[PDB]
Amino acid sequence: ADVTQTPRNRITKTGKRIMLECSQTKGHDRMYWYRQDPGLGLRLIYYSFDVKDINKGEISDGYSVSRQAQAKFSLSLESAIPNQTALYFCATSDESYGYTFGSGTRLTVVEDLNKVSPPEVAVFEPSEAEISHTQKATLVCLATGFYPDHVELSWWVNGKEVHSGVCTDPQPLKEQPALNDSRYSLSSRLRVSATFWQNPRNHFRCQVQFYGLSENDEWTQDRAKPVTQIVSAEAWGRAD
Amino acid sequence: PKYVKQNTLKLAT
Amino acid sequence: AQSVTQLGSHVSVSEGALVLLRCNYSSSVPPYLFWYVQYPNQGLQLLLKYTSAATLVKGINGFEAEFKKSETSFHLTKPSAHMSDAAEYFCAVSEQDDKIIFGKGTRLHILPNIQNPDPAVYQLRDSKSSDKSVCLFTDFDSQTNVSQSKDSDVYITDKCVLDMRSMDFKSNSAVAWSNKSDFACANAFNNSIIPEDTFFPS
Amino acid sequence: EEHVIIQAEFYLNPDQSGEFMFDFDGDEIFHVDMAKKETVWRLEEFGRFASFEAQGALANIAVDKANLEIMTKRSNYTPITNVPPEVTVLTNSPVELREPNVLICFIDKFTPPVVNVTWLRNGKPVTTGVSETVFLPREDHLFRKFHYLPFLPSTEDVYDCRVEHWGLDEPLLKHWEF
Amino acid sequence: MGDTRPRFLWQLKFECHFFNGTERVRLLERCIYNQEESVRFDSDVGEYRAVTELGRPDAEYWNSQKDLLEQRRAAVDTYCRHNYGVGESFTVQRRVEPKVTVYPSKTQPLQHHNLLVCSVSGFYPGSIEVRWFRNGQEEKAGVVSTGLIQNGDWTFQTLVMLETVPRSGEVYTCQVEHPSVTSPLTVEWR
Repeated sequence: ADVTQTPRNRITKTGKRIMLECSQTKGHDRMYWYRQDPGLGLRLIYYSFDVKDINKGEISDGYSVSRQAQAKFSLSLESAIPNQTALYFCATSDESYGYTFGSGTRLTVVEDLNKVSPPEVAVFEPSEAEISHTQKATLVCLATGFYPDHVELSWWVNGKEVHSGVCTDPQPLKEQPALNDSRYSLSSRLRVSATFWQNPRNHFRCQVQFYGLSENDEWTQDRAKPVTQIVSAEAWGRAD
Repeated sequence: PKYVKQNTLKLAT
Repeated sequence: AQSVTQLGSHVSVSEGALVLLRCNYSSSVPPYLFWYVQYPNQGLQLLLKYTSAATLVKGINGFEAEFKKSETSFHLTKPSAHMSDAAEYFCAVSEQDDKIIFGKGTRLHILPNIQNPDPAVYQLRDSKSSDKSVCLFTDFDSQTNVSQSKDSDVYITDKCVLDMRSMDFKSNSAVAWSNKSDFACANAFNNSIIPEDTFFPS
Repeated sequence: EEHVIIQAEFYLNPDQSGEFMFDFDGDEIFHVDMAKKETVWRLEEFGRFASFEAQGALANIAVDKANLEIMTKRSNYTPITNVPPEVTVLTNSPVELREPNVLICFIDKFTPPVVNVTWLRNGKPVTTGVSETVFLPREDHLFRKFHYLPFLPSTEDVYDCRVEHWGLDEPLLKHWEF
Repeated sequence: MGDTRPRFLWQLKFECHFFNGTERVRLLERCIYNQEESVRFDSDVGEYRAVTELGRPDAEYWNSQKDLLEQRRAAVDTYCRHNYGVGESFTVQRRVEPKVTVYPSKTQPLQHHNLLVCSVSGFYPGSIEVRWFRNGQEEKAGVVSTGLIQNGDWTFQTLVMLETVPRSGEVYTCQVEHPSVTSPLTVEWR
């Protein structure tokens, strides 16, 4: 990749200064930072056309940048607030409106790190009635009780990641929609042929990658520190 | 009404 | 004031039908115009770019867009919607100022051609426990929508489309669950208009 | 009729000096002040009818800078040959006693675009009211410049524009009296 | 500057050439290293061409990029015609009336060889005719002029002097035709 951003995923508490790093290898003079939010598209934060050149975009307030070198363009949240939760994209441009976007930084700003909680994951087996009515078999994964909303769910069949026959909810729902810091739930389906499900050597795992606390973050609670971790649940096929 | 520049291109390297 | 206006945050198209995504622009200057796609859980990919070279711009996968100065439009088209076209699409303008201003984006939802609907509500048991389960509503066509629960202790997902490549087969589903003792799969979707022929196994 | 509009840029090493200007039929429309990211209209009127996004100039100069380094390396670090300026000294209008005019020092046919210009009134260097244009383009890729001194005409005062340039073996000193 | 270091200069020109307004437009892009042009794009050719061996890699790399060449050609409309229309009111259509004064170069009696001066200054555009009249009749013989002087200013100045023997009752008129005037300006000396 020409353009690389670090980190790829960050949780931070409000009131903290945090820095996102963009680096490029095509030696382009134009660099940009955008943020993406649901329903608002990408909005330009800052842009730079040379070393030590800084220009305000649409939404520069609460942000600063540095361009000490041609290869690198740094974005800082001055004092992180929850509405700075977004997908951040660094871009370079050539001399003829050819943009290269980085793969993005998912940043979540929480008011209270005490509320961070990894998912519980359960796998629900296909009903006999479905198998017998359709000759297909639907597994359901439920990931529950997590905070913040910062997970990636994948299915693994016989130790290989599968995309075929999978649907995951595009956004988690709130377990307590009245609360500002409600925990989240997410579901996913994996559908397979009944014959594949009925082979008891077949192994099905739903994996949830959770982004949470780092080594640095302090933790005063009795429950386990809610670090970045994978939680999974699994089921084997059955002949019945 | 806005003047537009034409972009300078990078030489071959 | 360089701007671009897309109509509709969420739009639908039937599988196999013409794709049309609208974009109107505002510029004092002959503009650069762009369409980008963001495929699920990935970054931004340029589809095509207007440079004043030609009014009909062609891109990857049958995408095209026509610049019409007289209605300041740059509508994206594709001849046939595939399930893999499900994505967010962004139009973008530059008043020749070496920065791209983006529209708010339109997500394209593809309605699968369900030739043999078989709507059913199944109970699925937890792998780890005979005491835990969820309810799966599945195999309904495009005319059924799932409503959210009226009951704050009953959780119901939006409908999702999956594509089983092993059998070239697409299906709709929604999941409902509850910790409530009086929760049964027969009642889970009572707030939804379901097909009269929905299968409820014993 | 017949008109020519020129977008003229340069970058000079090791001075690290760059300019960006538009020319219409041999007069400057504007240039960009790189330090302040401001468009500078040659007459203030022009800024009332048109705009330019000054920041655009800085992207072009960044690429000029990258290209000058590539061409320098390609030429095996062959430097420019100094071409000395010609200096004309003249008046903005005809000259009447005690009616304020402006003294033009016109500097022409020179490269690279680095000159030191001094205004001497009766031997004293004078700075009051002084201004200058940027380095203007010529068809042969040499430069022109204008330096300006507003003044009260009288038989008392004698004038010199002193120009220094690397192509000259001593400073050129051009005289004006009434 | 006592500084002896070698200098390295990069110049770039984008030239838009307008015939009969925007009826015919030509675009010339020019890359210039140490005062020597290396590569150019000419809209009349429609691709890059090395002007010297140093430019050959750049002509070849740029001409390699079809979409790049297509936009450079469209710029006759999206750059040249556009910027022409931006500036037209205050550029092409700029009219500033000349100040015209006429005085003798020497105060001297009638019947003697004199130089009568017609200074015309502050004017724009550059196009102008100054013609010398004796009692109603023009003359071309003894007319000397400093030609057109560019003030750097968006103004021009000119002198036209007339070698002449002034006689009792003779009226001398300087006649100036400039695009700013509904009909020529005239200033007399009696």
